[PDB]
Amino acid sequence: ESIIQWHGATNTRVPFGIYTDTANADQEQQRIYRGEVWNYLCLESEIPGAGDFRTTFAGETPIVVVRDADQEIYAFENRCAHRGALIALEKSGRTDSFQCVYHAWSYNRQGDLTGVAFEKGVKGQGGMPASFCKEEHGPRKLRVAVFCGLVFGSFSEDVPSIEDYLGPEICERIERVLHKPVEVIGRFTQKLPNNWKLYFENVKDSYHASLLHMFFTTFLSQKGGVIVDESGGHHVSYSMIDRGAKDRLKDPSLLEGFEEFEDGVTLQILSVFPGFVLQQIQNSIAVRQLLPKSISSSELNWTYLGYADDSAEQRKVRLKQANLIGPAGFISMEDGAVGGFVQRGIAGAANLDAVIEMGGDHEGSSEGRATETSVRGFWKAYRKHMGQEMQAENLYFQGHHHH
Amino acid sequence: ESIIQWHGATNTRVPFGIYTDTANADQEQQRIYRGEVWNYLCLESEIPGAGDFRTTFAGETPIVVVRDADQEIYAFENRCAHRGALIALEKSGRTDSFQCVYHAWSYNRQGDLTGVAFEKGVKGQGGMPASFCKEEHGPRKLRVAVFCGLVFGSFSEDVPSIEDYLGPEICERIERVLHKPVEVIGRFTQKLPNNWKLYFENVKDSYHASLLHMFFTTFELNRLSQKGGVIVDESGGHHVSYSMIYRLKDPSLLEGFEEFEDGVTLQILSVFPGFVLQQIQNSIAVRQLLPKSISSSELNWTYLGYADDSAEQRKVRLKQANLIGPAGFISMEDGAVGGFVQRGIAGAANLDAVIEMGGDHEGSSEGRATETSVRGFWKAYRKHMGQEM
Amino acid sequence: SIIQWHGATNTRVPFGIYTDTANADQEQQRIYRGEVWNYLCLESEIPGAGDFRTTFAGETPIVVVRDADQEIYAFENRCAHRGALIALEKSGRTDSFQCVYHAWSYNRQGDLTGVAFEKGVKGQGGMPASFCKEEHGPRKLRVAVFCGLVFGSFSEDVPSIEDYLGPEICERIERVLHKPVEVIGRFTQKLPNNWKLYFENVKDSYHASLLHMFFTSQKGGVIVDESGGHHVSYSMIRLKDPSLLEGFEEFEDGVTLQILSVFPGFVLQQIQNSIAVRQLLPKSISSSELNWTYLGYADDSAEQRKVRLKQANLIGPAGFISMEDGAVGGFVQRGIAGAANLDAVIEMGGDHEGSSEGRATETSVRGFWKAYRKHMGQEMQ
Amino acid sequence: MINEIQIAAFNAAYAKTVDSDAMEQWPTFFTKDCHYRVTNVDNHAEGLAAGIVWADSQDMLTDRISALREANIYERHRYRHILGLPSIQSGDATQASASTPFMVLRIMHTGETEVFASGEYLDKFTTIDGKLRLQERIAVCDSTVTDTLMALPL
Amino acid sequence: MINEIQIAAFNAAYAKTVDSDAMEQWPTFFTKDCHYRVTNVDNHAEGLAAGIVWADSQDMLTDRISALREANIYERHRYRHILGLPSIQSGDATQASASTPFMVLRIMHTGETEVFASGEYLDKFTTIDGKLRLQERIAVCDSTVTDTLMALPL
Amino acid sequence: MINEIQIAAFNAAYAKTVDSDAMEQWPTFFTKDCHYRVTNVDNHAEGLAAGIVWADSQDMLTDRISALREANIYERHRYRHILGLPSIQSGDATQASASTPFMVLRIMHTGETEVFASGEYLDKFTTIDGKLRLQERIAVCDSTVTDTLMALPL
Amino acid sequence: KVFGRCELAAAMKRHGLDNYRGYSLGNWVCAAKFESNFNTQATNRNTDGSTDYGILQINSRWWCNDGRTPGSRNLCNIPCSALLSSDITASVNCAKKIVSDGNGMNAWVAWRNRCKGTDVQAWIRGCRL
Ligand SMILES: O=C(O)c1ccc(C(=O)O)c(O)c1
Ligand SMILES: O=C(O)c1ccc(C(=O)O)c(O)c1
Ligand SMILES: O=C(O)c1ccc(C(=O)O)c(O)c1
Ligand code: FES
Ligand code: FES
Ligand code: FES
Ligand SMILES: [Fe+3]
Ligand SMILES: [Fe+3]
Repeated sequence: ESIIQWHGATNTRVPFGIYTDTANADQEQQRIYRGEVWNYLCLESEIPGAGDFRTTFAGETPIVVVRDADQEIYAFENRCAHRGALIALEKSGRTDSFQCVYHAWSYNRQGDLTGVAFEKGVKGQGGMPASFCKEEHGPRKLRVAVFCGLVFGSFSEDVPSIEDYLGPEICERIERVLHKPVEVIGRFTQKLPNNWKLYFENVKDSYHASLLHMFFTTFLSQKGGVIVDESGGHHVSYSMIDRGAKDRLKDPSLLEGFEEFEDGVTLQILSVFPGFVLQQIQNSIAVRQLLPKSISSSELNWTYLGYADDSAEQRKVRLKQANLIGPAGFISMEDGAVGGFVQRGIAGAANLDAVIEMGGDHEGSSEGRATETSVRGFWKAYRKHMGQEMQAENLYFQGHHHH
Repeated sequence: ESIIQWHGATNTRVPFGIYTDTANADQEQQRIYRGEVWNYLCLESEIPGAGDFRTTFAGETPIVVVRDADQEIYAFENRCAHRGALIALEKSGRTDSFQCVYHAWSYNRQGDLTGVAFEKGVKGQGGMPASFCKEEHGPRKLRVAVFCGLVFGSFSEDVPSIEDYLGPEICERIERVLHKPVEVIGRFTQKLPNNWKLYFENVKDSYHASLLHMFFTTFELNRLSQKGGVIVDESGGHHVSYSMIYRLKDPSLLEGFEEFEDGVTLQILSVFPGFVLQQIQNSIAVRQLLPKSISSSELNWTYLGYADDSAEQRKVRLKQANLIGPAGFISMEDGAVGGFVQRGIAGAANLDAVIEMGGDHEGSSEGRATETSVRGFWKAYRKHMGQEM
Repeated sequence: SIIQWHGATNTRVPFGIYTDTANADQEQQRIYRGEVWNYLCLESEIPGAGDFRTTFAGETPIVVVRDADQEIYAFENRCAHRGALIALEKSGRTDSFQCVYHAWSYNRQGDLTGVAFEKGVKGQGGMPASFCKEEHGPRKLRVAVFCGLVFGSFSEDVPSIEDYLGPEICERIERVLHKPVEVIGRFTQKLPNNWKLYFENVKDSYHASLLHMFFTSQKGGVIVDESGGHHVSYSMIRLKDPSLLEGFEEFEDGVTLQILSVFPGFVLQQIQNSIAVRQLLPKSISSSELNWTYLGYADDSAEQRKVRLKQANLIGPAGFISMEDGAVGGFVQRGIAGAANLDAVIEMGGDHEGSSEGRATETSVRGFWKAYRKHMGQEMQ
Repeated sequence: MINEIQIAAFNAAYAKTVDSDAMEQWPTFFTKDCHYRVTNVDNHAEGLAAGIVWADSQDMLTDRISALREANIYERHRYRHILGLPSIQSGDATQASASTPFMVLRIMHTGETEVFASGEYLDKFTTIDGKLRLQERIAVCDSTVTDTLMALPL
Repeated sequence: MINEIQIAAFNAAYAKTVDSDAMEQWPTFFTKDCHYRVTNVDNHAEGLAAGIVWADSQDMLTDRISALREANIYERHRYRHILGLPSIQSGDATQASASTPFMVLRIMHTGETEVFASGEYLDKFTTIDGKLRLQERIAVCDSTVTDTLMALPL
Repeated sequence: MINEIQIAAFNAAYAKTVDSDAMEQWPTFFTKDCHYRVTNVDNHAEGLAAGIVWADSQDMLTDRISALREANIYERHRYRHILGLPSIQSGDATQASASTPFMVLRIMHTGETEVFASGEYLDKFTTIDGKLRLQERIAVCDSTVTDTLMALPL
Repeated sequence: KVFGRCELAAAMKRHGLDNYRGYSLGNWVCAAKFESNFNTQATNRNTDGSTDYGILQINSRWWCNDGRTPGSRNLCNIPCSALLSSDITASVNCAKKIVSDGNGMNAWVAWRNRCKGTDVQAWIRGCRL
């Protein structure tokens, strides 16, 4: 009957129902997006001044993220505490306070209700009862962390610190890319015809990536690996030359690049559960934000980056190498479509299981990239948040012996 | 754990799940639209002659409404009693009888089955069994009530008369505007990206009128400080909100003429579950609110003049119509705010709207800094829906 | 329940059968992936070794392909790795099928023959020792062919195509498809109705003269197989350009119209010299797809083929007859919007589900519901 | 020389006729012995000859509009044609072979607007009594899918 | 003489003004005593006079743009007009009536693109002091339905 | 003078090349040292330089078509360009800066038609050997959203 | 524009008027001479609310739409402004419809009084045709 039944404790089998079950999608909103995770909101440099705000989403839940006069960043649910209207209607702007258009309730930059129109009535008629207290009404506030300029938010006050959530290896791998001031050089959205999870598995899919990389070498010796944090939720996939090892295109400038990191890493893709990506592909730098939209649709928001210190020539290298990424990327183009190929391929198979066995039943770091360890890691972190580990009856049916 | 669980007997809290739960939406079709209510169909003057009909909806259910030779108006479900096809395919027309295109079953203007193609077979073979009786098959007929030219329909044998359903104050407030022959001067549909109930609450929301709409406050048309009131009938289902009295290169937009005995320059009237009669200065209109999907509704505008208007009075109504409808200096905002709520609550299906202005009262009030007419709606809703306490 | 049947008879059909989504999911399990034959394509569309088409059996995508033995194979278009579509093209010719996502390779039977990096890369990663290719693969279909028609089933227990069709349907198909056919055009109609409303429509001999006022002495009948699922409706003996309806003799009998249906979504039509096949697929609770394959005979002269191209004006999305068939389903879907708890009345020709002389009957419609209720486990005693 | 302006002007009058439901005038845009077909890119690439509509005389066009008026049942709707600039492949003062991009919106009487068809007209023009006329118009649709039915010609 | 080339040029500048958010220039396309109306085919066929926008002076057009900028609450969106060729219906030495097909896409700031309206402009043109101007523009919409609201004029 | 008619004719040949999948001829519409970019109104308003496609030579355009043919994986689809009349902002007998409205439909091999993009081409034209050529074409999309992926250039 | 006699003859010949509905080239040239004096912009306001337009003085009640004529039939389906152009195409196409109507060239009053039954071929001699 259930199409979301896990086969056992292992993540080598994933029930295809997980990509279509709408009750389960609603649990993802309660237990993942509004649970003990960090949701990527924006870069601090996108809201540099007092009053600067952007609107975004944490899962299905609309968010305001805003700089205050103390130079700190705050975030709160974009939901008026009256009758539930969106408070901020613009994608971005600058404001002293947020005012709901419907009945003119006012909110400060923390999300506190500061004003209720005609709260005290008119003459001595109507208005709120004496029992009504503004400080008891407000949208949910988010806990905010800024790590290397990345603004994350959580609905949960008990989420681990961003440092503990990421772990030291992911922290260093982010700092390696975001080591100096960055500048947004372009924004693009892709609407993906698949459940969010298929795109996030794709980011973590070193198997597909190393197949596709190997194909392009048809047109210097490299090694790769996969790093998975302890929770399973976060990965890095990298490829590197050994600096100081001995040994088609009409415009080769597409792939001409420059050394700018103190290591041999030519490619580093990093994911943070449940929907953040940081990429370095040669001199191509970007952030991605993955949002669920409907059971079979998701949104991928690209933020292309340069460094504030780029020369004209270095910036032009990034503008050319951007042809490798995004919606029309020489590399990423198919990343927009493979998820949809799965969504459709499983149309008559809601009761069957994906097979994820490359590199064994491991959810740890590995040398090489012919592995699905970082895909199994995602399902490890997913099942923990979702309460979908082996529990109670099914565990008992397995462990009721005496060998 | 239920997202449609009411938190108490009063209507100061409304569960946001009520705007998204699809099982509950299907109960609204059974218990409200096909229950003890009157559904607005059209004006009698839109079907003035024998045979004149329009098609419309009562909630999700398609309806035919038609004038017969006796000058009475009938209404029936637009559903063939054979295999369920729409019988009338046109928005409007004139006909002697209705014929289903699929297998040519015929209906009279009451919706009675008058003819079945090949009922007695062809050359002695096939046809209906002897047991088949036309008189036992037909679409559901509606009870029809006409009040000041307003044609309402009910599925319910038990619903009170239209006069008793509306109550005497709503009756007088409709008569006040529809006191003389009216003429349709335009039809426009607004597709609203929200559950029907968010628009119907909005019409009843005296609190928002001066706050959402700069025009009502900037040009001192509909301020809370002006004389006025909110009326709620005994059921809670029906209301009246009424009122008495940035620059413009052409002030003729708001130039008007006196035509009501009282001084009342704004009267908005709602009749459960989806009828609105508006008077905003000299701008007269009827609105019909229909549910379409859980997060979509349709607002059908019927713009009115009086048959006796002079050229100059009619031109004043054509100019003031810029205030209303899909591009209205007022109404454009009313089409969007519903969607702002639908989207604002997307992560909040388990939380509650706060409706506390003017207390937990569901009665009439002087002043308009109240939500009494919004609470009235939920009182009438919970009673039809069996969601009391 | 809005899918509650009123009786053992099919003179009443619950309107909820056209809107209930749980019931639609059971139709995929018990009809499309059950004891039926699903029409896939014509032999003449995949004549040579490696020729394939992609299509559907209900919601389930399918690959159908000719191999070097001249046999036809079919399998579910679902990679046994992470579930991607294997073949992305409507048609083509190939040695083997390859999933583009991680390059798993399949033979023309649907067997997994290759797994990219199965043994790892430079001795790292790859599948465990326990991984065996022969244990992984899309579901294979049984294929049957009949007079150039290619059918597929998921079920080991479905009867032979001859026993499924029965002898009368077999003869009536062979009468049209007695020699090689050639596709002369393809057109799809997206129908705004539940699939079942279109399939009932094809079986509705009652509507033919009434919904289509185009022609408006000769006699007709309705044949229903033993299961009820298959029918034939047949008929036998102003315009500035009468050439529209000028025709030529090519059938031994005098039969000028033959419409034939095979449960759950196959139609073979002969209207004068206008020959076609249709494939009906469910898409969503209130949407379906009708795929037309217009046919000539490979031996047609220029003059006979021109007759078929003119008479095609009768059929398809703009047909002087079939235009209305695309819309009436939708009229039902909308007419019942407030009536999920009420019943269709299907009483023309009695409560009979058998063959009849004359066409003022709904016997072939009731036959459909008899075969439907049996597959779906909804029969009352 | 027949040019792109003259062909665009003809195409706009053709569109206005079909979009105003003045369907009785549609056949007068064609010669007596014309060809008109509605097909799709797949049929056209494979060389398949059938059309959803297939006519080899102006009288077949007239009969199709007679059937539309007196015989055929369909729900009320209109077309809105949006045409691109024509490309001329060959011709002279009398004849021209040309291709014109098109899009057709369908608007139901109930208000729904959809992209119903898009593609190119592959046309042969002649001149009769000093006026452009279609000897041949093949409406090659980009999609193999027609939503519900096609009552009005493209 | 007013001709199809002049009207095509005017219609492209009108579209560019409305689509660019230079809405302040929109009133300059009209005479002082102009008429502008947005209506639909049903109202137009029945002879009903009301518009969702109705203006009998250039100053009413200016007021509508002032409201759009400073006063009205609506979600941010933009238009994309795709226009057909103008067809001149009537004219003499100095005046012309014409019909121009239009389609308007609405693009929300959040990225959704819809066909928002389609129909024809029913226009009366004059030339005053060298400028082509609308004495009248009636946007007759194919659909009776406006999705959500209409803030920007067609 | 480069005029609106010459640019409309060039734009129709550009569209026909892209919509017929004769993509090998697409680079010939450009100068050797051209600029081509696909971007959106938000990037353009903020002065952000990056494109979904970004090219500063004809050779980069050729390489993109090579990759489309030999390297890229995408589900089969086609474009239908519907263009409006151009507006010239400035220019002479050999140079012009101009803006052309566009809409692109995407038709999947499976039959779905969607509005895939809309906006304006912001173009700099030059004349090489008497013939119009793009020195620069910036496709400024109305929407920040691309559905699935973009394989073919706009 | 003011046409030359022979310039107009050649233009009318090239638009297929020589013997159109039995009427030799000279009848068409002679008709333009006395209707308009070879002036493409000629306009004559009649007392019945109609106006005659262009080189063949075509009337706005029956044939073209000028937007100011009550009871306009517009049987040539053209704006009368199309008959005031330098180019005679629209006027010739409309003339071919008028002359086909059953009354031949008698619709042109100046033709009937000044041209009918005269040596109309005199209007085309001295011309390259
Ligand atoms: O090498 C990898 O493992 C890898 C994975 C994902 C991407 C991606 O862009 O999503 C990439 O570029 C490379
Ligand atoms: O003052 C009010 O209560 C009020 C409510 C609704 C409307 C409306 O137009 O829907 C209005 O104009 C005024
Ligand atoms: O006579 C009949 O029973 C009949 C039924 C269906 C069709 C159809 O084309 O779907 C037809 O042509 C004839
Ligand atoms: S909903 Fe925000 S103030 Fe009322
Ligand atoms: S469904 Fe109406 S006559 Fe059959
Ligand atoms: S999903 Fe097919 S090879 Fe991976
Ligand atoms: Fe309001
Ligand atoms: Fe039929």
